[PDB]
Amino acid sequence: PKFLNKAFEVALKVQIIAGFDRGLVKWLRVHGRTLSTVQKKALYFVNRRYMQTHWANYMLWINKKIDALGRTPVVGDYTRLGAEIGRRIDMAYFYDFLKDKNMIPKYLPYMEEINRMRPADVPVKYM
Amino acid sequence: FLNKAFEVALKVQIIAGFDRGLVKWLRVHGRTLSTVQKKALYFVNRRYMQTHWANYMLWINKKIDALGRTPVVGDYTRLGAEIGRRIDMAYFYDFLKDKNMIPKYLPYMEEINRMRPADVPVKYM
Amino acid sequence: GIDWDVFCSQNENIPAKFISRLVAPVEKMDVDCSNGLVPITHEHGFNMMLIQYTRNKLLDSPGMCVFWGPYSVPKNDTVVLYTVTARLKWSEGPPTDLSIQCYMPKSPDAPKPEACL
Amino acid sequence: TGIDWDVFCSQNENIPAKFISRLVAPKCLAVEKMDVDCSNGLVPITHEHGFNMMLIQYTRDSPGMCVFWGPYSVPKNDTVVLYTVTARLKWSEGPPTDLSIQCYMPKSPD
Ligand SMILES: *[C@@H]1O[C@H](CO)[C@@H](O)[C@H](O)[C@H]1NC(C)=O
Ligand SMILES: *[C@@H]1O[C@H](CO)[C@@H](O)[C@H](O)[C@H]1NC(C)=O
Ligand SMILES: [Cl-]
Repeated sequence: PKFLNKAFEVALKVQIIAGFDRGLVKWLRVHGRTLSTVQKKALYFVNRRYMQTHWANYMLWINKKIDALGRTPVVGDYTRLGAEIGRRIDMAYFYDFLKDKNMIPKYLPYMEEINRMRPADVPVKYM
Repeated sequence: FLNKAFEVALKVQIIAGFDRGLVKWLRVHGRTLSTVQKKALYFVNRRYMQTHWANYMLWINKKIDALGRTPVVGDYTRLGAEIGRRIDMAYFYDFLKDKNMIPKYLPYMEEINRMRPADVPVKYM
Repeated sequence: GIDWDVFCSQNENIPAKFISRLVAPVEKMDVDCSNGLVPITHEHGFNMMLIQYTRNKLLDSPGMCVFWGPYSVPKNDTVVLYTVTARLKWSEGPPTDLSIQCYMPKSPDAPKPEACL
Repeated sequence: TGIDWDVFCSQNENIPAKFISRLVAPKCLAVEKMDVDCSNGLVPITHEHGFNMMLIQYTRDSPGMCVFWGPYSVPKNDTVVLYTVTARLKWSEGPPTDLSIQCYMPKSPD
């Protein structure tokens, strides 16, 4: 009763969040002086929540690539595709927008909860 | 794409129905209107038929096909009378009067108004 | 091109009025409505059309165009949006895509607790 | 109960619009499905409880890109055009919520 093997999901999520986070570190080296601690934590949450929100369309794209492989997939295929998602998305549209508009979300306990979990454990919905 | 007699039956009945609706409306709200404004509304009836001829033809073709037999002119008289009765032109009369938007009466409107309903040109899509 | 406007009503039972003038020396126009693709012929000069807010029903007027919608809109939770679009194909010219939009107020009903509670 | 959302339109085709939405609801109410009707296809979204965000592109590698429908002419105004998508939220109870997401783009040239 699984939509996707758990190992494939974990590979994807780890690589996606890692890529988003690398982008956020790069952005914070420039703009991080202006932000409070809780705002920075809120942007880390924004990375994980963005993966949550868009997981289903990510799965459309992933399923296309996997199908184009023409063979049974292995975990390495999902590691690679998750890294591709993590690199290609430019989260700075959101970081810049939220900073400039003073719209960084107020940091709440559910955000802290998501931030404390390992990326591998961030829950996602396939449908 | 329609025999001329059928087209004429349609146009005669549609314009006649629109005009009767306009008569009923004018008995109530017509006192305030100039003669040329009333003429502009008669034109509005004929032009409305022109603008909507193609979608009316979708509807008419649907009915005629539903007859399940070769149609005769009387079928088009009936269906055209139905269109002429059913369209609520009073929404337009009310709006145009209330908003002071009755179109200025122009020569092309007079030209169309002078035509026999049977001769009002229509475009088949 | 065409000089047009849509005149929206204050009541869903009163249709909107689309009024257009072609001032020029339009092959066809089609309006994408919730009850289908409605063809319109743009004669020279004045042209009119009604656009209905409420659902398609059997004894509506033949050829009626029913709005798509209602849609929720941002920054006002007390109003809804109704819309159709139209495409005009000109002689040898590029097509024109029109957005025909009307806002209607919601009924201001008091909220109620979510059933699952 | 519903979602509290807004769209933040850019005045420039090079900056995608920002869709930002928050769901404050009892945990027993969920958005079972959400779909955004874009000119390049129907893009599925999961509207989680709390904060959610999405980009909408004016023009068209990466998964999930949503491009506006349009541009559309608007009446009586020759200096702007309309870009739009719609979305449907299907809830765990009650009628669906249909959103109109609209942005006006200054017209080139006026
Ligand atoms: C929606 O909000 C706008 C501005 O906030 C207001 O002008 C308009 O009247 C509102 N609509 C309704 C139906 O109240
Ligand atoms: C066209 O719309 C813009 C806003 O999108 C507005 O500033 C401008 O005044 C409008 N022009 C006219 C003629 O109404
Ligand atoms: Cl709709």
